[PDB]
Amino acid sequence: GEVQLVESGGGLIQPGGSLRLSCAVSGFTVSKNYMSWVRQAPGKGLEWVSVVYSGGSKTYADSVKGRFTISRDNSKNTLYLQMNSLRAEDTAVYYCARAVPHSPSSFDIWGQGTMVTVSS
Amino acid sequence: EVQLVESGGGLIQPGGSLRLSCAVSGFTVSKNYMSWVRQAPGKGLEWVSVVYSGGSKTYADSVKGRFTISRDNSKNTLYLQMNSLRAEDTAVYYCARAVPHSPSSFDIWGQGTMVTVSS
Amino acid sequence: AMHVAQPAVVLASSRGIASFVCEYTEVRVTVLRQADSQVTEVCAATYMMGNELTFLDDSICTGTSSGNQVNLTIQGLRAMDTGLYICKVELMYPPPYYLGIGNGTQIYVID
Amino acid sequence: AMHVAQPAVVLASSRGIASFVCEYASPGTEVRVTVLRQADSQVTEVCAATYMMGNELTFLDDSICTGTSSGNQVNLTIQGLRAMDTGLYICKVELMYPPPYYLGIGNGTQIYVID
Repeated sequence: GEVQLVESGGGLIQPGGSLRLSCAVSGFTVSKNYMSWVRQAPGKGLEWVSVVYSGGSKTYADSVKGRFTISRDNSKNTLYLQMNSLRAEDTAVYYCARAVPHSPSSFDIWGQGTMVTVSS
Repeated sequence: EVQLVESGGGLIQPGGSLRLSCAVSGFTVSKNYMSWVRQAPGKGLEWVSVVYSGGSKTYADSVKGRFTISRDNSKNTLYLQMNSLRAEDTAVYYCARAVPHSPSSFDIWGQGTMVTVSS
Repeated sequence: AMHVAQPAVVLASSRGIASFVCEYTEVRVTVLRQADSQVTEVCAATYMMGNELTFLDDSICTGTSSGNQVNLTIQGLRAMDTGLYICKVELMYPPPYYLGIGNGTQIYVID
Repeated sequence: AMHVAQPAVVLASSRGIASFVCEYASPGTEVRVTVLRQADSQVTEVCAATYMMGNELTFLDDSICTGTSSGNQVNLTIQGLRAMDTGLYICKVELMYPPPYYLGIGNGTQIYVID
């Protein structure tokens, strides 16, 4: 079975602005799986921004806590990332994935990503 | 201290042709993998072509027969020949030492260059 | 670390079905097959205790969980699938993170 | 579903050189092998290499890892290791092209560095 993680909703935004990344899923039920938002800032490594687990409990990196909100819509089988109070530190490539920060899995699937450029 | 410098982007008539260039300093382009990725306004990234370390090349279905990825060893540069351009090809085009399968801490992205298709 | 208990021996049925229980919060359970030094993630399931556990692929393994254990079932086994099947349970969230690797259920498949 | 083999335990001394093999079943191909270190919180990407079968390894990493490819295995060498670098080193194997894409995660090699 082919699994598809299609991301959307990024782009360019001025500091303090908001954005809502989406991750359209086919191949597994989102509301019954774990997913994570990961990002890579220019000239930096992979940073795990947010995690949702199969029950609905959520974690956030302390560098985005209070501004970023991870969400999942059971009707659209989509994972969302609401990003508020955006700063130049949030300029990165953003990926969704059926994966978890603790340890990798042979069943880890990653989205194709989306560019977020916070600049003015 | 790896750098990816892009050029060759601008405005072009539909049905026309461009060549994007990715000037690489830091790694050998001939022995690495690289991708051309574009983001049309209001959408996520789209991986339009990949070249793997051994020269093997893939293209997205929306782009097959129209684009050609290539690498020049003597100039350590990555090219994207674009042809028969349509409105849907309007996007910011990035070169990256990355692969569409999974990201990596060693992924390196160019600053991006804008290609506009206006009739 | 954490203790994980699974039976040492299991014989697959005529239909190629084998059952075993892994004895151990958001939890990921992975079944590893150990042939030589090689590891194969045969199947994986994630769940929070009290839910019907969801498999990352539903074509090989089925199961349920009751408090402190996983009741795993593997189908479609042939003689070549005979080997050691390791049960990995991860207590992911809430923290702290625990990694428990079972001793391994030797599954025999005759004919 | 693919398999990945790597030894359970390897020792390195004060010279800080550790060597282990990551073995995988190739049913085909272009390969990426990444070495991950299990840090308490997350995994750390120690190094990454890519190559086509029969070719030498291209290391994205800046000289931390060296190695060679010998059919369906890679012979890796890590250098600069000290006692506090002791830990579980996991190699992720990606068979990228031709499709299908394959992902394998090994059990990890425990590297004990002595003095």
